[PDB]
Amino acid sequence: SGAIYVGNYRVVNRHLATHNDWANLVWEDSSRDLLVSSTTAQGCDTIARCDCQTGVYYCSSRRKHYPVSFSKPSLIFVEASEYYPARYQSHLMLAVGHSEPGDCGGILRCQHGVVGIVSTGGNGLVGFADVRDLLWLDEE
Ligand SMILES: CSc1ccccc1CC(=O)N1CCO[C@H](C(N)=O)C1
Ligand SMILES: [Zn+2]
Repeated sequence: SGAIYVGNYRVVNRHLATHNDWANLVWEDSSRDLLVSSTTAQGCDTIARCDCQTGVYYCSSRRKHYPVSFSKPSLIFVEASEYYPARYQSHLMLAVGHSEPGDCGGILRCQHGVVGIVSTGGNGLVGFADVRDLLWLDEE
C-alpha cells in the first residue's frame, strides 16, 4: 500500500483505490494502474520532472529502501492477476529488485522528487508506474 500526496491530489494504484477515492475522482487510467483523487488537505510531495534512470524505492515486504537502475516508461505485458486480465500496461518502468503484491504504492524517488509508485513485480523484478509526465499534478 502507499500513496503520493501533491497539492490537493492523492495518487494511488488504481487496483488499490478505496471506496472514498472513487467518490472523489479527478482522473484514472486502467492501462497505467493509476487513480488520482482530490484531498481536503494540501500534500507535500514534489513530483520529479526529469529523465533520471537511477533512484531509491521503498520495499514494504523488507522494511527497506533500495537503490535501483530502472528502464524508461514503456508498454509492458503484465500477466493476469485478481485485479486485471492479461494486458499491456503503459508508462511502466522495470528494475531488478525484490517486490511482492503488498508492495504496490511504495514510492520511487530520484534527486528531483517522486518518479512513481510500485505497480508490478515478480521473478526478482519490480515495476513502477511513472507519474513524471502528469504535469497537471503541479497545478490547480
Ligand atoms: C509488486 S506487485 C507483485 C510482486 C510480485 C509478484 C506479483 C505481483 C503482483 C502484480 O504484479 N500485479 C498484481 C496487481 O496488479 C498489478 C498491475 N499493475 O497490473 C500486477
Ligand atoms: Zn530525476
